[PDB]
Amino acid sequence: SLSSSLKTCYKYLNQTSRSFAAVIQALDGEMRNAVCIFYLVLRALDTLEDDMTISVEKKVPLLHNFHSFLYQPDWRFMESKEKDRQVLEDFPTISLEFRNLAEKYQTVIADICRRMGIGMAEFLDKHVTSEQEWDKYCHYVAGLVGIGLSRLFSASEFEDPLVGEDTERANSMGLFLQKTNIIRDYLEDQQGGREFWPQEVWSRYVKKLGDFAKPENIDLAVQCLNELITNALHHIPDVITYLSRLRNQSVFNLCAIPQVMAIATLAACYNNQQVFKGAVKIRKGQAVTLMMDATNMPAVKAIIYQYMEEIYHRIPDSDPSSSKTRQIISTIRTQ
Ligand SMILES: CC(C)=CCC/C(C)=C/CC/C(C)=C/[C@@H]1[C@@H](COP(=O)(O)OP(=O)(O)O)[C@]1(C)CC/C=C(\C)CCC=C(C)C
Ligand SMILES: [Mg+2]
Repeated sequence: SLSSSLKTCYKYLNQTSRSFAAVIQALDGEMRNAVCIFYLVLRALDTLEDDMTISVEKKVPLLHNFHSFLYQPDWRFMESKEKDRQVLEDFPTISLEFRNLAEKYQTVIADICRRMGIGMAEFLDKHVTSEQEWDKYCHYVAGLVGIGLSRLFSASEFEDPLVGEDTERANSMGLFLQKTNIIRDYLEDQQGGREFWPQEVWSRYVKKLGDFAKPENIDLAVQCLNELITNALHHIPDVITYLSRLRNQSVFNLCAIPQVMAIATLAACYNNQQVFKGAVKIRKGQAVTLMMDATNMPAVKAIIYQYMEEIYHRIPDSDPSSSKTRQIISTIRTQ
């Protein structure tokens, strides 16, 4: 029943997505293929953005015109050294199945691809300075994914136009997972020469971001860690609002599960010295387990509050963000 090229696409999905493979495949009807392809295209775009062997000069055009390659049946890329390179090397298969989608899905995917590429290109020439610039970077690489996902949910008509139209809530959905991964991946990123923590934040603690890796700076490092976590917690009211509107079970599970996995990650990272020594880059099993039964808003809220409580009771009174952290948590609780 499934074509060869589509089986391959779902193959690539399972190979490359630790976080989304199962939920994508459980999607109802015409959403499944559309979101699968959306994933694969963005994975290909990211595989380009992240490859450091590709010079800025060559990368810029690639990121700018990546959206147009979807409509070039022959287009592939063979120069990648990245682990996920096969999506670029077999891009024609992916772009084939992309062109097999209804126009309404293609237009969304292409638009998000164009916008993301322009954004990723813009950050090749700069660091993340301010918190606003942090939000801007996250918007380009993650915010727009939630915005695109939401426009696909609306286009399909399983969800109301509001889901696709409330771009702020969809953006926050994207921002929360991306801040979470950035916070969690400090060391891995430092060791690979990538820096994502906003300078205006860490510069109040140390002179170079890599200094958080020095044992003598652990206490300052954890302070900065708690400040950034606290900034990310601010997206949770919006996540609640967004998850509260979803009508379709499959869509609700797709959106809810990664948000809750991220919340468990943050709680595991709060005031945790070990962030600076490596990574819990494996889903929290307590969270996976709780989410098996959490198919509705009141169950998801209960899990959120529980994790928020876990952070709340561990806040040091001496930590300089201690007030803000308690404050956002209290807001979440009453949303
Ligand atoms: C289309 C689809 C699901 C995904 C496409 C994702 C791709 C490839 C984007 C290209 C840039 C990248 C890479 C961004 C980072 C993803 C890493 O997750 P992760 O856990 O590391 O995966 P795994 O661990 O399995 O390797 C990220 C954090 C953004 C996820 C933002 C979402 C999902 C919007 C939520 C909003 C609503 C639900 C409104
Ligand atoms: Mg990237």
